[PDB]
Amino acid sequence: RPEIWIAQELRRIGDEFNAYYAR
Amino acid sequence: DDLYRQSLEIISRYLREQATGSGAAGRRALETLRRVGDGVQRNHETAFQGMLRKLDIKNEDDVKSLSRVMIHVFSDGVTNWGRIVTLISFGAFVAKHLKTINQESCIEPLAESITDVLVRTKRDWLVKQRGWDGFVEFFHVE
Ligand SMILES: [Cl-]
Ligand SMILES: [Zn+2]
Ligand SMILES: [Zn+2]
Ligand SMILES: [Zn+2]
Ligand SMILES: [Zn+2]
Ligand SMILES: [Zn+2]
Ligand SMILES: [Zn+2]
Ligand SMILES: [Zn+2]
Repeated sequence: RPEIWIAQELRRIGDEFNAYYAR
Repeated sequence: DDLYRQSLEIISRYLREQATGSGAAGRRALETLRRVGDGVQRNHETAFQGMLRKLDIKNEDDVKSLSRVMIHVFSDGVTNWGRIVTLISFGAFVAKHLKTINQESCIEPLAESITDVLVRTKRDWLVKQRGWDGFVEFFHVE
């Protein structure tokens, strides 16, 4: 669970940041 | 392994700069990484703090959990530079923490772990876009 929680948050932020720059 | 060596140089340098405070393609990549690596932490400080606490890294060599995390992040089959820079930025955040607890801590095992995941698991994805050129252009500002 901890590793999954961390991965979920990293993925959310990564995709957010990607979309920000992709725009 | 030029791509591995180049990647490790960029990531190691960024992590070291972050943790301590202190060719041209690699230089432009590192300049970009400073800018956007720092950028992605902004607003996400609380998130990074919370992740670090759950990660519970024991020492400079304790990289296995982080590697599992990074592989899991990619396990939906999506790869992009926002994800990659977030992982490196979080790596730097963790490296800064390791130095804060023990100033004799080396960032190298962490940088190697991050580079391993990126270069080994996304080798062809990186090569097809001339490696760090994809990163530099994705985050290129005019
Ligand atoms: Cl793997
Ligand atoms: Zn999952
Ligand atoms: Zn998941
Ligand atoms: Zn969250
Ligand atoms: Zn060191
Ligand atoms: Zn060392
Ligand atoms: Zn080494
Ligand atoms: Zn270019």
